[PDB]
Parts: sequence; C-alpha cells; structure tokens
Amino acid sequence: AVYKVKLVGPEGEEHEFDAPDDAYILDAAETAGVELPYSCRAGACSTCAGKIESGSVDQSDGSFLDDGQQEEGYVLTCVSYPKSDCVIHTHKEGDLY
Ligand code: FES
Repeated sequence: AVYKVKLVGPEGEEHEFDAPDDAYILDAAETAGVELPYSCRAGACSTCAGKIESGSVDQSDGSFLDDGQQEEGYVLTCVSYPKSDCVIHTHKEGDLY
C-alpha cells in the first residue's frame, strides 16, 4: 500500500508526498525532495525525531525512544514505516533532552 504523508516544518512549511508501506518515511521524504535532519539513520539517536499529529507508524526498528516518548507521539523518521496517512511535525530533536 502507498500512503500519503504530510510533514510540517518549524517555520510552518509543508511537504506532502507518497510513502510506500515498505519504505522509511525519511527515505520517502528524500525521494520527494525534502531535506530532513538525520545522522545515524539506524534508529539509535535523536536527530531525526518528529512528532505524530495523526496517523500511525511502525518504528520497531528503532531503539532510542522509550515507551513514554513513543506514547507521546515521538517517532524516529529514519526507521518509521507508515501504516496509514500521516501528518508529522519534523525537527523535534530539541524536545528530547
Ligand atoms: S538519524 Fe539517528 S535515529 Fe534517525
């Protein structure tokens, strides 16, 4: 399945694109010409942190966020598979200190 993902940046800018259910959101975003922050690309840091506003993802390949943070809606975009249409706020690394 191919879902629709909308990213909302720190300045209010928006990006909307197709995201295959078998591709990481970060990779789908790059295919769509969006430059997002990232570093390890392995789910082991907080650089690519984003926050789900709606929709759901599978970020089980990640291991940096604890259940609390995940409950609040934080997602590691570099290891997140979309499971439905999503609206995610990017550049949220600052929230994870
Ligand atoms: S870039 Fe490090 S967890 Fe995503």
